[PDB]
Amino acid sequence: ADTRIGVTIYKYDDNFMSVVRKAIEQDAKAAPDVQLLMNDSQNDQSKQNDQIDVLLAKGVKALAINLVDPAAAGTVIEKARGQNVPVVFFNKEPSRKALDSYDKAYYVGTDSKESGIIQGDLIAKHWAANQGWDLNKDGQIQFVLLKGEPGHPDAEARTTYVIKELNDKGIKTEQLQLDTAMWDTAQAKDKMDAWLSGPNANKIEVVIANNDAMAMGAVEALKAHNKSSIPVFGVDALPEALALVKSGALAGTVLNDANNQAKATFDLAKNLADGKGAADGTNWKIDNKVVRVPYVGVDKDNLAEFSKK
Ligand SMILES: OC[C@H]1O[C@@H](O)[C@H](O)[C@@H](O)[C@@H]1O
Ligand SMILES: [Ca+2]
Repeated sequence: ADTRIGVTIYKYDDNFMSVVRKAIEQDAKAAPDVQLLMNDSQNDQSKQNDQIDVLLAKGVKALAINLVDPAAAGTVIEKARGQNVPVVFFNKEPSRKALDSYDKAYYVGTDSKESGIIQGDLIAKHWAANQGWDLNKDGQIQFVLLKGEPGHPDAEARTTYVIKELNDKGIKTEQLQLDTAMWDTAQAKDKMDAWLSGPNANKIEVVIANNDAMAMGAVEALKAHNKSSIPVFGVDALPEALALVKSGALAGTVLNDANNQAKATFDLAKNLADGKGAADGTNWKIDNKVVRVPYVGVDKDNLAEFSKK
């Protein structure tokens, strides 16, 4: 009969998680026996903590949790432990030690560093093809970087590896500005705006963003200052972003596969809810209770395979 699965999204207006949320709900439409209890945590772990308590009180058979704070996985795990309910963490990765503390805790996401490395290769590729981008002709990339949430695995890996990758490829970089915009378009637009209104405004050659939402706020700020000739790189390949790649407003992005992360999250939760063993009847490859879905770089050269088809 009706299996109840509780789901928490850290914040429903996060652009990426909005795609993932809708894919989980679509996926559930095809499981007649499952009932999903979806909750918006409104970007507050305290709110999310209360929500989990309510779900557990309502008898859910499994939890699929998108943590507000990755550091709170131990807290959620003790709550789930109390009812011996399985928990599938997704998109914000908990510590390995957290994961190991409970037999029924699983994680569905990505190899974060890989997105950093792919983005670094895309920049390296476009920089080599656009020697016009080296505004001060010093052979170095004068960049600014819009960071996601500090402490978020994706934000820390993307920030470290985009630069390491460029440097490894023999391209010297000079960090002009680095600040977090917490994955949000409006905050990124305000940060970029301040940067274009200060002393290095003219030294900036490339804008690197940890995600497409932040990259879109940078694009708007560049447009506002008639600096649309400065390239912007993001991560996610949101449909809104693909349009900017087509336009030339975005130089490149990286597909964060929401459809397969949604499907893996739903399959595992359902299987666990059913007392079945996480990958039963699926082709998902679990490696020490983790499922990682690959990233794919996207630019004008391969757009036609991501874009509208
Ligand atoms: O946790 C939410 C964040 O996840 C990252 O994987 C996504 O690339 C960001 O767009 C999103 O804001
Ligand atoms: Ca330069």
